[PDB]
Amino acid sequence: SMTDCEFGYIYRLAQDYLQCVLQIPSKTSRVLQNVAFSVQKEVEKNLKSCLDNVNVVSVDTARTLFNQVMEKEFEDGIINWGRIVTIFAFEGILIKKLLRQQIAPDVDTYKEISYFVAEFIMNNTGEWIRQNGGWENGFVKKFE
Amino acid sequence: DMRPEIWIAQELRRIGDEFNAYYAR
Repeated sequence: SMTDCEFGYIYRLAQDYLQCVLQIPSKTSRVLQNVAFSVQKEVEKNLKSCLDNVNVVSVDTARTLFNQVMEKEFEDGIINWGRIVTIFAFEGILIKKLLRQQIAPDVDTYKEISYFVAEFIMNNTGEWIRQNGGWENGFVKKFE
Repeated sequence: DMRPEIWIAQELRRIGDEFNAYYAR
């Protein structure tokens, strides 16, 4: 289906972002990385008090927290491209807290964070993204 | 107890909406 290809596109964006965050060596993706990184930096400083007290011990606990935060962020019924950027900024925050405190480090299984991020974006914001220009004409033209 | 879901969601929502206003086209 079209949703399969749409899912893979978003998954690649989320993977790229995580590789950018960890500095592990496309246009839309580069634009996303630039804006999400400055979102993430601001968020990490505004939330030091909160975040210093958050344990991200596994991919499972990262997922639970991601899902709870996503539910609260979007419960007012508003989707926009700026909020979509914050999903990526937040996954970047989860990936840092995870490997900061992960006891047996595993970078490959961070595919898994990218996957549940893509699942959220696709199932909850995917139809909005389509009605709002897609990544290539909605997102890029706005944030480039 | 602390509800980090609320503290984080609140900040992401705020900055998401600001950034939404700061970029256009």
